[PDB]
Amino acid sequence: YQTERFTKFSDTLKEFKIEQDPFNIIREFRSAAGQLALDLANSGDESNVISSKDWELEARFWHLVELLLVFRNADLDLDEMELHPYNSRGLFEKKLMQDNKQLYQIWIVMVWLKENTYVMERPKNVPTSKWLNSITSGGLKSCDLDFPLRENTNVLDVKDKEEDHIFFKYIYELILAGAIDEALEEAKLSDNISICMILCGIQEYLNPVIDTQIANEFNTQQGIKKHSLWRRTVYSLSQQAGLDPYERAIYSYLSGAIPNQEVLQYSDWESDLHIHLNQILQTEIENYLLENNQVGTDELILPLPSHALTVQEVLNRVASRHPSESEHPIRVLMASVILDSLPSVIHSSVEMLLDIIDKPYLLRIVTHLAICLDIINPGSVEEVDKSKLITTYISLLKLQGLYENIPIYATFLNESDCL
Amino acid sequence: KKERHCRLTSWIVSQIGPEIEEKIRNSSNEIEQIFLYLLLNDVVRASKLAIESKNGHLSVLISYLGSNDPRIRDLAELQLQKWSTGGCSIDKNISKIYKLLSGSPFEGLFSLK
Repeated sequence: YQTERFTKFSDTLKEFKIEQDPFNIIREFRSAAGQLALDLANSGDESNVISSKDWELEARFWHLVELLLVFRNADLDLDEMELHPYNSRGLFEKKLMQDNKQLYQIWIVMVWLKENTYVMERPKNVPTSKWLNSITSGGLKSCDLDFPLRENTNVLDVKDKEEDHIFFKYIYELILAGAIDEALEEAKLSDNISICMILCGIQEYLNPVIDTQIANEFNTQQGIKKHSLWRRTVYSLSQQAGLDPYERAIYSYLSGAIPNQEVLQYSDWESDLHIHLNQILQTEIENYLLENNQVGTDELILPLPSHALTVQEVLNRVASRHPSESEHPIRVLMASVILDSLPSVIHSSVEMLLDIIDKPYLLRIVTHLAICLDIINPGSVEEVDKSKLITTYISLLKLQGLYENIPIYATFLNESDCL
Repeated sequence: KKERHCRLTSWIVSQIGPEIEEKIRNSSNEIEQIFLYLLLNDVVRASKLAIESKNGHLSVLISYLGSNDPRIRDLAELQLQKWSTGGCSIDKNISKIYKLLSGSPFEGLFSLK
């Protein structure tokens, strides 16, 4: 049956033109692609695993589109936040994310990135308690994480290191996926209290009593006041070798830094891009705080880089670092959406019809995207480009023998007359 | 309340200052020094020495001293009970520091009394 696909997308358009909000179209496009992603994936010829991934990718694209256009377009402007110098850093961070839409967009994108991150299954047969092997062998004179750092790592049993590896890797995957609550649960429950505690430093300080404008979200002070310190402390910890590469990786991510080579070598376009947007973000916040004298000089223990990249440049670098992946045609759209250069790319792939015909999803996707765009933002895509796109896709509806559902797509030109 | 608290504690640190600095002068053990820096309510130099003496995890932990995060409090205490029930050996000053993180350093069962 699967050669139904176009129906689903077409179907969604029917429902829209007929209850005469348009963001639902895309939401459905997403779900549609996802549903199809499942079909080709389950039981299939290994020629299908490929086009299955091109559907999952499809789906992620629709999601990213929804998220960003919702934020950008459903922008109806709220009330400005008036801080005082007595206010906590927490509030200033919030203010920053409110006022600077460019940067919040980075947040949105990171959220999307996390959403679609793979995490291993929870490690089984985890041991009763930490470093149990070393303790049992005798030779841990101190039971604290820093003991084998104070003096040769030869202290820790091999099996203990192997388990610490399992743990820190799992925690790392969870952190990259946004699963911070799960990471704290794992830390707690796996007898890694001190690491847990480390994960608690992630929050900026708020006090509901002082920072009135969040006395709703909070009933109790929380987060840590000397955060610039925390951050250097963690970063330095991240640079100290004789720690497991995933642990160092974790601290890197937390300090707004770029994890060690041993770990980073396995990160893909999404993972890598995520890492570097995290860096942009971290740097930008800490700079925002410095420009408002909410950082205390004592805390500038160490040099961290102060110069934030632009999303443009991060993308360019990550691209050159992952050319194959970068060049994949829906991930180009992903980037195009991220930079807003989107009608830009529409008109572009339009002129590539004048090695876009070779891949099937593309001509469809661009067309339905163009439709959505001009629905949500009348004017968005050049009238001509709509004409050209629908023209060509329609002729494929004909080549597929689905003339049945051509009128729906017609509802965008007087050129429709000619059908 | 915060203001008053901060002035009182800055003052106490003014008084105990030389006592402790003398003690740091004579220590022969780094973790003990880290503890003494906590005795001068200097979280940052404790964190730094920890870092330098290659005690990095502790260092991170230290950064919590003076945020009253009850999670961290009950976790630190938990770690202490687990040690004080088996725990073949834990360094004498690391336990002291954990006891500080517990929020009840004498009021306790690993007591600084």
